[PDB]
Amino acid sequence: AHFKEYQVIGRRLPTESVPEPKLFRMRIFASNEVIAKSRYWYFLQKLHKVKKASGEIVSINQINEAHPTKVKNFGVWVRYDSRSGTHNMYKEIRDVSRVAAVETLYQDMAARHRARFRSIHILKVAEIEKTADVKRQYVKQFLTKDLKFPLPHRVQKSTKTFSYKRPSTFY
Amino acid sequence: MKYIQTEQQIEVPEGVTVSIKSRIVKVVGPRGTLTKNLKHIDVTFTKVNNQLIKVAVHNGGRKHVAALRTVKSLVDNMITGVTKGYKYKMRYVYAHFPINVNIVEKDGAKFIEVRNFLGDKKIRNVPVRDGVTIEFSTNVKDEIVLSGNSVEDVSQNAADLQQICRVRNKDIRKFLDGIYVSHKGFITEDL
Amino acid sequence: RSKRSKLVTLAQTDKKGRENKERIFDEVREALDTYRYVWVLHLDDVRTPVLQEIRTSWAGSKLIMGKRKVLQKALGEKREEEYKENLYQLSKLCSGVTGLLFTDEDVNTVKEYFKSYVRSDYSRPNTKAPLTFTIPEGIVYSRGGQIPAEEDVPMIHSLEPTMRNKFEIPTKIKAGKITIDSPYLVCTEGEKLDVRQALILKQFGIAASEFKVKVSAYYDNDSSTVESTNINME
Amino acid sequence: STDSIVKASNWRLVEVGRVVLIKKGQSAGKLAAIVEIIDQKKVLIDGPKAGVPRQAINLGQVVLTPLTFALPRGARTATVSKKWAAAAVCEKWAASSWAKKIAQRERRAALTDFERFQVMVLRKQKRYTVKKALAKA
Amino acid sequence: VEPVVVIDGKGHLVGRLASVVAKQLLNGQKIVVVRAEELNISGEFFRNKLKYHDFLRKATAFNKTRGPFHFRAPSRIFYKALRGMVSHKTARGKAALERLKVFEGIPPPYDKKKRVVVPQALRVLRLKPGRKYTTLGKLSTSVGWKYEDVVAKLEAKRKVSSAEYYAKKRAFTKKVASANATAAESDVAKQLAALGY
Amino acid sequence: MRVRKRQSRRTSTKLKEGIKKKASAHRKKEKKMAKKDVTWRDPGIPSNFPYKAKILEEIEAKKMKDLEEREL
RNA sequence: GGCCAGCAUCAGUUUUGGUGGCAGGAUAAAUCCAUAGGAAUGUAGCUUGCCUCGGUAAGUAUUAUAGCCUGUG
RNA sequence: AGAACUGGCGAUGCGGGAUGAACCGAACGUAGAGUUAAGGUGCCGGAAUACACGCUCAUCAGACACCACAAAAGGUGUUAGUUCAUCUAGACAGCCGGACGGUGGCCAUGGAAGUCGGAAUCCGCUAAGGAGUGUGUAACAACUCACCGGCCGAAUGAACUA
RNA sequence: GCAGUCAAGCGUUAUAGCGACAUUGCUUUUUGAUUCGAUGUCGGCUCUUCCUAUCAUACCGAAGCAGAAUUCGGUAA
RNA sequence: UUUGCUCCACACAAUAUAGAUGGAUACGAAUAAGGCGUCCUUGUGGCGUCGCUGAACCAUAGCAGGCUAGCAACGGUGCACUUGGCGGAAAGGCCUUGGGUGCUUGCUGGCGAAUUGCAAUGUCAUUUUGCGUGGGGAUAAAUCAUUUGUAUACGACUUAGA
Ligand SMILES: [Mg+2]
Ligand SMILES: [Mg+2]
Ligand SMILES: [Mg+2]
Ligand SMILES: [Mg+2]
Ligand SMILES: [Mg+2]
Repeated sequence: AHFKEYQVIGRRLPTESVPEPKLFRMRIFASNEVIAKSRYWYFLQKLHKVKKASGEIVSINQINEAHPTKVKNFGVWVRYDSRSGTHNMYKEIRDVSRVAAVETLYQDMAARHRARFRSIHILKVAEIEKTADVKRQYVKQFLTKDLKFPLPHRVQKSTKTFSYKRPSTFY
Repeated sequence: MKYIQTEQQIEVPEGVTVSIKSRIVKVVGPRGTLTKNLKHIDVTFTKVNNQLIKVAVHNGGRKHVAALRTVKSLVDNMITGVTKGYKYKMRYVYAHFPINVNIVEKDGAKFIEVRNFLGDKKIRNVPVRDGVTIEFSTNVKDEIVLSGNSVEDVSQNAADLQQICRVRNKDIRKFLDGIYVSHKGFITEDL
Repeated sequence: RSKRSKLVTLAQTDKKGRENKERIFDEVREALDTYRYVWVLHLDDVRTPVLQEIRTSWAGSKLIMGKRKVLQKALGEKREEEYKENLYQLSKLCSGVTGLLFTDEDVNTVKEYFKSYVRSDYSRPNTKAPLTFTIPEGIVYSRGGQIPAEEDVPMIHSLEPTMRNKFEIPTKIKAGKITIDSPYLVCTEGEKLDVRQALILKQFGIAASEFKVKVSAYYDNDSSTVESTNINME
Repeated sequence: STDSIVKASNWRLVEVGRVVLIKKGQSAGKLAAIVEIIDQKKVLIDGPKAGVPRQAINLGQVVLTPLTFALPRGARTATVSKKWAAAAVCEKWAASSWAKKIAQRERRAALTDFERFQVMVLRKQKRYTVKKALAKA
Repeated sequence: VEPVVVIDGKGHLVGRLASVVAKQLLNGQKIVVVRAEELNISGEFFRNKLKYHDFLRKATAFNKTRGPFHFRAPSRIFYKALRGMVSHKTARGKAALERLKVFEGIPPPYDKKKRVVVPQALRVLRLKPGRKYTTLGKLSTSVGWKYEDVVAKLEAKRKVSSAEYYAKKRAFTKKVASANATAAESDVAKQLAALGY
Repeated sequence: MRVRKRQSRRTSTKLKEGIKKKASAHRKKEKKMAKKDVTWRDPGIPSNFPYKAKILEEIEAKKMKDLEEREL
């Protein structure tokens, strides 16, 4: 869906002679908290030897974009599954929010790499502070000073079946 | 990748005027006028000054920008044609049967007539395309000269003349007769 | 897809890297310490036997060639980057194919040698024609009339496509011999030559031009000054 | 008359300071200004005078106008409001036939039955005068 | 909104125009399609010619006069596309089909009637620029239609007459607008502008 | 211009059911061979990621800290 | 009073709108305001080269005759 | 192919998969109203020629079963990635110039000079230059390219993955 | 076909195991010398049409293709 | 075949069924371009303006639209004649001249409307192979039977006969 970002902090259940276990935090992109908790337990089992029956969710909190109306360039480092192994990928996405960039990335993976949400792992989403560190041409072409471009061949939607004039594509 | 904008530049010399409206290019120079229809390609022409004309493609792909470079080359060829002209020199050689090349008028249509090619009784007729002139060279043996402002017309007429004398059912390592383009250049030879 | 495919060769000599440039750099900087006068020489279109004869004549000195940017970096490009004082002027005086002559010989001896040294050279393109050349009518020979045809050898038939296409000389093959129906003018005296005319002169082997080693300036270690010499710089 | 002529084909340009009219959504029919370009299909727009929130929008949800005013790239809402006020975008928009056509359409939609009757009466009077002036010459 | 709708088929895509026309006929609208030779099919001419030749391959083996009938005219190509989208073997489908007429060119009385277009079927509004398309007159001539030149000559004569009519109409429109502009400063005009007219 | 016969793309019920049975048999055989056969069984930081130096410094610092944290 | 209807007030089931009061979260994040730093896709100014009467290319110059980013409040 | 368990079907209609023994949904009194499942919403045909981000152009694309054809093969189609390298002491293309000396290295041959062959394949001078990458000669010549340099001025090349 | 050899890959940190393209041995050895068990369906006549996987006719490409003739191949029913 | 056939005006009588209920309201071409207005040296010309839908335009008030009185203007429109021109793609329509006769809501007045009872399509639009009034116009063929053989199984075909 339209993604949200959460922090999920969990731990192993306290036991006698092992009190106050360590707390582990993840940043999870998910449509809702049920999906976020499921993804947290998946990643926690994949990294540590912690199971859902053996642990508990201490906290889950939605993280909002700090400046949602500022245009940003994001470098997205992702890892996807293959039969030979796990392969890295680095994409650059220009958008105004981390969740918007992540949704764009998931749509691009579904279009191009034929990939799915369960197979795609988001390793890092990092804002590029200086434009000199941007190294994808499809992002760099929009960083030009005094950027102007037209929109030729405008197609106007019609509300009626028949039109009494020949249409124009001027803009 | 969808490049935002891709452009090429076209340089116009002093005596050449260019008029472009809805991708119909007219180029007028000292040697005459040429006209080209480019409505099969979606490009935009802009005039910067009397010496520079830009042609651009917006939000285009690889095939579109290849077409852009092709368009620039075509307009450059038209300019070169109206300012210098094109001149293709062909030579015709034979082993035993002298090839006879004449200019005839068939209801005022200017054909090139080729006789005795390898002793054939057939008369080969190549029409002269409009805008090109055919001259038989002075003090050069068996040389034809095709001149015109249209390199396309001149080169196609030369190719038709070369192909009308194909050697059939003979070893071409041995039978060397034919009409061959010997030189390509410009009509102007001032320097 | 749809890209040009690189042609593949199987030869012995491989490309040189940055290590060769570093070696040349270090050699130039060490010769700067070792020798007294550094002379900048213009040696464009020099033939290797001529250059090696110059090296043999200058036994005891060091002649170093290489990329001009490498040489200027070794000498120091700017005033804060110069290897020695007042060397940036010598470094910026390097232009074209530049050689460095490190020596301890006399300024008079260097000037006298580079004024009195000259060799016969091919007429390069964009130069002046030293003579008027005309290929005579009939059978074309190897020298093209520069020697009597009774002593000369006929031109090989394999060169006729080159003469007809690349040289644009109207030629025919008759009984395995190259022939021209009319005498052909190749060059006129005191005229600028192009690539085609220079190639025709080289193919016929005519070498009437002169090769002279140009000298731009020199630098002295102890004085730390650069003096323009202007030898063969007309 | 020995100079080249090439047809301009003047397009409206997606650029900072380009004024757009939002044609669908919460802010339908309102003017906004382009503050920053995101990509070929999305821009950042801000409409503080008309009440449009600063938002990222697809270029297919807006229509470009021939209006443009000088604006720094990435300008915040206060700067956009100040530059919009200084350039007087609203008056120049309202003076155009596009906005007049929109206003006429809204007025005709707002007319009552009695006002439609009055429109018919006035149209017949104007028709009488216009036909009389047309026949005399 | 009109008893008969006349559609200028020039520059329309055959499948989408056929779909909209079939739905209109089944809903009960009377439709006349003119200039069927100027219709468009997406895809290159050799592709569409190959498709028509496969259709030409289709025929009943033991008697060719019983088989599928291959009509070469552009209006009949469009009619085949329409009949494929109408359930033509039922009485309702036959009645819908009889609310339609298709013509090459514009014969009388339609040459003096208003002609409309269908935006969702228009080539310049639907196809991406650079995509190749076929013209129905050329396709029909390649597959055996023999009245391409006659339609062209009659259409040229119609265009001459229509241009003369439009010149007169434009002169009258200019005169009417001139007379209407000098009444725009009166009180009736001000009241009409206040009411939106 | 003689157009040939085009291959039909209408689905055959018998062919589809046979393909289903063939696929199930293939899956069972692949699973059996994977269980039976004998065969011995991290890409790191992408080079285009801009903060490679920062990631490397962080992982080195964490390694050096955990070197003494678990010891004492 | 037999046949077919219309409206009003209700009940049961359901469908489709308008609008009000609350409560949570980083007691939303933002916008906005103030304050302290910073930089370029460098604003004003200054210098130079030489250009259509000052409109450019390259150096400088961190808010000035535009603005932006970050931290805190 | 043989065992063990569990489903479905025969005795069973209904919605969908165009059509159907084993597929998807759902099991059945007679009706009304509402909502849905599976499957769909260009027209046949009830339902958006909806919205959105990408990809693809097929001289019989595809709208499929995910098995086979299938060698994860071929392609100067196109898109996105991964890893290596080269680069303002100048990247890739292009043009021009250099491409040397012992030496026509030894044997062999009527002839064989880097280039019909068999074995050495070294040294010097170099910025670089093979006891030669090919064309060519009866042998030479000549051209080339391996390598180097001048002009040009900013990104490029290779191998893999999807 | 059987038995090997090589290794572009695949696999691995135990230099195991799979493995395309190539390649060897046997069948088959040097002077162009000198019929062996179809256990159950087959041929004709007349006459039509289809496929192309083309023998001829058409047009092409290559080849020590001089000419003549022929070989290999392309489009083509 | 007890005056058959056929067009023009006038009264009656019925009649309008894939679905009337203000009007199908006429440039062509392009769309990486056009429309309109205007000026000039008339063009691939300069300048201005338009689009972002027909949400338009034209029509549209009056017992389903009655009966009358005036003001202004010489316009608008219906009907029947009539002058001239154009249209052959299936023209069957388009434009126009003049007189006549109506209406005019462009503006201001005077009367009428009811009871269809609180809705019920509440009936309103061209063509009339039917009748009765009337003025002019024109008075045929085909088939069977007979016959030919350029034809033929039979039909059919092809000939001839007041
Ligand atoms: Mg109720
Ligand atoms: Mg429907
Ligand atoms: Mg097969
Ligand atoms: Mg074949
Ligand atoms: Mg009244």
